[PDB]
Amino acid sequence: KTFKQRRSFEQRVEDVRLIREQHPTKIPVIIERYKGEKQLPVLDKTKFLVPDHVNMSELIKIIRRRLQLNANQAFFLLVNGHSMVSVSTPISEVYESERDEDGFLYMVYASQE
Amino acid sequence: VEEEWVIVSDEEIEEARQKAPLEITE
Repeated sequence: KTFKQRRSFEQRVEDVRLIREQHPTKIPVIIERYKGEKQLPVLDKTKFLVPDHVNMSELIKIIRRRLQLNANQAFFLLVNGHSMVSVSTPISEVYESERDEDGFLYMVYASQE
Repeated sequence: VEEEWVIVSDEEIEEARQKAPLEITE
């Protein structure tokens, strides 16, 4: 069961609101493993508060380092589980166009496109 | 009560900004 599956919409709307009261600048990002992934390590945490000046490239490096991937290992971060957005895009721009109706930004990571 | 939310730190952002490959917007 994913975060969307185990937390009601109404509760998630409230979560976003609680987060923004404490962190008016940060982008709330849900980062989950693709359900068919068997190769990448499992990230220990799923909920990330990301400064609004970070770009996708920087976020990708941050997650790869947290997974302690070697430079040779493959890693993709799919926004909304499908959209491949340019790695140069600032996260605030990703948030503005790809955020969910509940106000969270959803990503899935895997070894494939 | 335990923290739910990882605050991505300035240290890890700066480590990622100091690694190639560097992406340039505009």
